[PDB]
Amino acid sequence: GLAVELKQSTAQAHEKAEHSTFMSDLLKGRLGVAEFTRLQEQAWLFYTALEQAVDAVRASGFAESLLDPALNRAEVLARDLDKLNGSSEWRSRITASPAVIDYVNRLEEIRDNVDGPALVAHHYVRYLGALSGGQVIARMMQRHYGVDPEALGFYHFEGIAKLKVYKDEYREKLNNLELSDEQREHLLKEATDAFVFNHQVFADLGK
Ligand code: HEM
Repeated sequence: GLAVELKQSTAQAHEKAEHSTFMSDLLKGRLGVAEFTRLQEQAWLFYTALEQAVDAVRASGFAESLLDPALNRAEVLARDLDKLNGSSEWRSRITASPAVIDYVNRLEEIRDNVDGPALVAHHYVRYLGALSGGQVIARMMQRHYGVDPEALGFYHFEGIAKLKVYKDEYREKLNNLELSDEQREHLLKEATDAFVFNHQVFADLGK
């Protein structure tokens, strides 16, 4: 089924994502809140773009029940960044890394083409990933760097009580999606590309 096929086809990329030099250093306590803050800045840029694409696709009527607006991160991230940076100064300073420009450009293409199958792939990669190991990341930013849980709002999905049931139900929605063979292959290819973008984001953050 689709949920299982997405996991297996991106398993080796997810393992490569655990081990990027930036994320590895970040999670082991080698960097700092500054570096976490740079990550979240780039994440605000690509979550903002992804969420426009999600809005487009949901409005078209494709995968509507999967595209839960409580998942939206961009506003919560902006609130986290206001706290991390001390003010709203950041919205006029931050610029997209080249990795992020590529990623945003693909999400904007998916938005404008209202490409349901591609959007779902990216939604899976971003949102199921954040729901799944996000707690791990938040815990380490508190443990290693003393970040206030109030500035880790991205990792709380306010509005979700029972997370484990939410994740199981998300995978059921994936499995229940009406897809032709070309739509399924396009989705799976896209999910692989999503991990490729994310790996280059971390590479640029590392540079
Ligand atoms: C490129 C950055 C990352 C992305 C895009 C990502 C994405 C994902 C996705 C999509 C899943 C769900 C897989 C599935 O169940 O089908 C997942 C699960 C998981 N993630 Fe990540 N992840 C990333 C980084 C990390 C990091 C740095 C860790 C820390 C070790 C981590 C820990 C986990 C764990 C433990 C799971 C549990 C497996 C599962 O629920 O299937 N992830 N991630």
